[PDB]
This record gives sequence, structure tokens and C-alpha cells, in this order.
Amino acid sequence: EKPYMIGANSNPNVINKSTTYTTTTQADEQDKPKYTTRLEFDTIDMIR
Amino acid sequence: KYENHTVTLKILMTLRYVVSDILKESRYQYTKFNQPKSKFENLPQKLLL
Amino acid sequence: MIYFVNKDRIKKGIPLYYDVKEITYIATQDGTVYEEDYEIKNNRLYLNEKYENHTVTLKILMTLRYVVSDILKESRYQYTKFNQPKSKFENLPQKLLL
Amino acid sequence: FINDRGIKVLWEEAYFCPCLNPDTGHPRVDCPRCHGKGIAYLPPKETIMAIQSQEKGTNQLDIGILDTGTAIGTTQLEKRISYRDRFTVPEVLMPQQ
Amino acid sequence: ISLNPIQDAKPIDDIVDIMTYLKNGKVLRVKQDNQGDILVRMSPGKHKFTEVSRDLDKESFYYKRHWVLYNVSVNSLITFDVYLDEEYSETTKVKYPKDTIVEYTREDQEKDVAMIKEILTDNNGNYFYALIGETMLFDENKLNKVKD
Amino acid sequence: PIQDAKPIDDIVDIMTYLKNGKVLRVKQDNQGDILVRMSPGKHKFTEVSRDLDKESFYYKRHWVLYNVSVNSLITFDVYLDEEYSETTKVKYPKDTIVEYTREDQEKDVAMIKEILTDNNGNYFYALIGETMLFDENKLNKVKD
Ligand SMILES: [Zn+2]
Repeated sequence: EKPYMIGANSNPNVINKSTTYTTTTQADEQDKPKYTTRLEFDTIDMIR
Repeated sequence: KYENHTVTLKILMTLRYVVSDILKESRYQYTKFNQPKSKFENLPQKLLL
Repeated sequence: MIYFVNKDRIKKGIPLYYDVKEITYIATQDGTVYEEDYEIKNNRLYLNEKYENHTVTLKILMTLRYVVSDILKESRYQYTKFNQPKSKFENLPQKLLL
Repeated sequence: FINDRGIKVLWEEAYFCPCLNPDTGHPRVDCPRCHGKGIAYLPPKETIMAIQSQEKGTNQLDIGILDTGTAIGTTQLEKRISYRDRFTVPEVLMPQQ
Repeated sequence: ISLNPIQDAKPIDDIVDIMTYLKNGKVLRVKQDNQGDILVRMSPGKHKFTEVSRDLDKESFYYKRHWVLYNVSVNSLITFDVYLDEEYSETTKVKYPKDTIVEYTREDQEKDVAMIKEILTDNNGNYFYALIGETMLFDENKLNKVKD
Repeated sequence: PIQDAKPIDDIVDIMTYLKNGKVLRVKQDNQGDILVRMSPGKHKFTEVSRDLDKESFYYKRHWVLYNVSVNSLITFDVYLDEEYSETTKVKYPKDTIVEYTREDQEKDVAMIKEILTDNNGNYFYALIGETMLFDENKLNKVKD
């Protein structure tokens, strides 16, 4: 009903942000994938 | 039957390796783009097997 | 560098192995040393009697220096003639191994 | 460029400890400033430095195994490093057994 | 003139209840430290096996989650906090969750630390905080957190 | 009361004492204590020492230059070195997270507001938001 307006910003200020270090752990994980094109040799043509 | 005979074999075995040195051992990046905050990532080691 | 002090070196003045431009940091067993206690003249160092048998160490800055230990690709030449009344000979840069 | 490609590192300068024996010219086995090594160190200075070619070269000998290798670094401007200066990289951890 | 209190997503600590829910087939969400947040599920039908999906949102008619077989580890469950996917949501990522000890300024200009026992919201989406020993509900700006 | 602590509030007083040349003690977080000092002589600059014990014939302090940050001084607690007390033998330190029960048998958390003792050595503690005193047993040390 009411018009949709941007309004004001909400992000607060942050100071002295420290880096993230990957934590060592013996526990298992799952490796986040990327699905995309694969490159391969033309082994048949290599035989030729 | 082969008590005092000789025997010879042609055999297939799995490939195996051990790390005899670690080379160009650490490579680093402060990845910051498209992250909430700076992150440290260890890039690939090279091994001399 | 580091030097060991004795009752004789205190009066003569410590002979320095290097030259001097300015001193970064001095120290001894009793701690650091201030400008009020040491002086340098003619590239040798004097100390007051408080450090008769103490050790002294210094971090020092000195001018860069070199000597020519070989001359390499020693001569390169050009008969420059363009835009000259007559042919002229010019010696191009030497390379030095310092 | 250097601040971009580098890694945060603590730079502490080196200087001979006063504890050196005045006659033999060799250091005390244990003292607060230097733990047997004949060279003491100043307070650290936070610094960004680039590092390359890092090598964990292992030599196996009768005395035992020994870790020694070459790592090539490149500093910022206006910094005048000296021989046997010391650096430590808290971020990077190394496995040993 | 407000909205009723909003429940926080209770983490599950006991492995037994986690396994029971999984056997029932209810979805689980695992906060992996290294590689983000993932969903975990038991395959339907006779061929039982665990499945993972990174389609990290509530299921919707226009957004159907895809499940990949994975060999989920017990240690992963134990060391990583796990939540029921029916609860864990973007609805309220409150800066000061329930049972958190926070520092609040009292009227006598003396800073005190109290544990948040109840949190609710209002029309504007604000976060009203209830602290033990006091009836008036504080606001986000007034409070402060003390860590370690 | 106990005379084991006399923290400085204003940084201006800290600088005034540094001008006078008196040594200071500056605490740290999960880290060793520090002593700070102003160098004598012509050149004035801050100096620090990792040692803490009093100077003696068998023990001498070591001083070196350091670019001390005013942030540390203003934030961290500061004392006069000569008048500092090593420890007050109490179970709970000042400004420590603690748990207790209110007058209506309701459990509540707080930090220690004051550390007190009687003439017989019995220690009483006052918490924030609680005027009354609490026994050592009645308190509980909250785990981080
Ligand atoms: Zn030494």
C-alpha cells in the first residue's frame, strides 16, 4: 500500500577489525564445490 | 615339486612416496574481497617426494 | 661492534674498527648510556671513569664506500660523425666491478 | 605495493650482548637478554614484509636431523636492516615432530 | 503496542537427540568452522544414507533444495554446534542473544553486568532486552557486551 | 579497607609524575606486567622494563627505548612502582565476574565492587547493585 522508500542506513561503525585465522581441528569437513567446465587431453589424438 | 629350484616373478605394485623435503613451503594471501573481514589463507605447498 | 674497556683504553680512547657518521644505540652491563658520558674525536671514543672494567657495544651508521677490484667491458667506442665538422672519437661508459 | 603483497611480521634489531666474556670473546650460557646465543635483541617493531622461495631444507647427519633453508624477503622503503636481524611470523605455523 | 517474544534457536548438545532426530528424518543445520553452514539429512526410502545440501534457505515452492550423498562424521557433529532447520533463521540475528551476560548502565551511574533472560520485539523491529533484577526493558544502544 | 591498590585516574597526573621521573607500573591482559620510565639527560624519551622486582645489589633493572602508546596508559591501569602491593590474599580479584543470589532467592550475576576485611582476617565482598556484604562462600566464581 504505502510507497516503498529507501530510508536510512543501519550499518554501525566498526574499528580495529582483526583477521580471521582458520582453526586447526581433527574433525571432518566438506569441501565446498564449484561446478564448471573441465579441461582434458584428446588422448585418442595423442595415440594418433 | 620345486624344493631346490629357482623362481622368478614379474610383479606389479602400488606407487608410493615419502616427503624428503618441503620446498617453497608457504605462500600466503590476505583475502579481503567479498568477505566480512580480512581472512588468511595458506596457498599450496610444493613437496619433493 | 663491541669493545672491552680497561684502565689503559679509558684515557687513550677506544680505536674504532669502522668509521663514524652517527651512533644509533650504546649499551653496557649497567644498561644504556647517555650523551653526557661519552664523546668521539677523530674517530675514537672516550668514556668516563664509571666504566673502567665494563663492556661497551654500539650500533653504528657509516658511509658506503667501494674500491675498483676489476675493470670489466673496459672500453666501448664510437666514431661520432653526424652533425660534426669532422670525425670525433668518444669513449663510452666503462663497467666497474666494485 | 609492498603493504599489499607483504605479510605482517615483527622486526627486532640485533646487537651483541654485554654479557660476552671479555677474554675468550664468547658468551654466557644463560642470561635474560640472550639465551646462550651471543647476540641480544631490541624491542620488536611491527612491519609488513614480502617473503619468497621459503625452503625447509633437511640435512640428515650423524649428529641428527637439522632444519635449515633459504627464504628471500623484500622490505619497505627507508628501512635499513642489519646482519643477523630477527623476524617472526605469528600467523604462519610450522609442524614439527 | 508490540510483538510477542521470539524464541532463540536452541543449540543441541546431546548427540543422542541429534541422532534420534536424524533417524526421524528431520533436517539438521551444521555450522562448520572452516567452510560455512550446511544442511544434513537422512535419505528417504530403503537405501538409507546421509545427504548434504548447501541450498542454505528454508524450502520454498520456487526454491527446492538439492541433496548430495556425504559421509558425515560423528566428530563433526560433536565438535560443531547443530540446529534444527525449522528454527535457525534470519528472522532475529540479535546482537545480544539470550543467556548472554551484558553490561548495562543503571540510573545511579554505576555499570552492572546482568544476563539477558528474555528478548522481544516491537513494531519497528527493535530488540527489547529483559535483565534479571529489573522490570524496565532496555534498548540496543544502551547495552554493551564484555568478552573474555 | 585495604591499602593494596591506589590506581591513577587521570592521564594528566600520569604525565606529571613522569615529568618528575618516578617509575610507573602498567598492567596487561594475559601478559607480563610492565614498568615504564622517562629517560634522563638531554634527550627525553620513554623507556620500559620487563623486570618488576626492586633494585638491589643482586638485582638490577634493564631499560630500553620503546614507542609507548597513550592508548595503553589511558586504558590500562597504572600505579606508582614504589607503592604497589604484590597481592591481596583473597579468593576473587577485583573486577571479576561473579554469581550470587538476591534477597528474594533469585540468582543474579555481577562483578565485585569492593574487597574488604575485618580485623580477624575474615573477608567480605560487595557486588554491583548490592549494598550489603557477601561471604566468600556465598559468592561463586563464574567461568569464562
Ligand atoms: Zn647475554
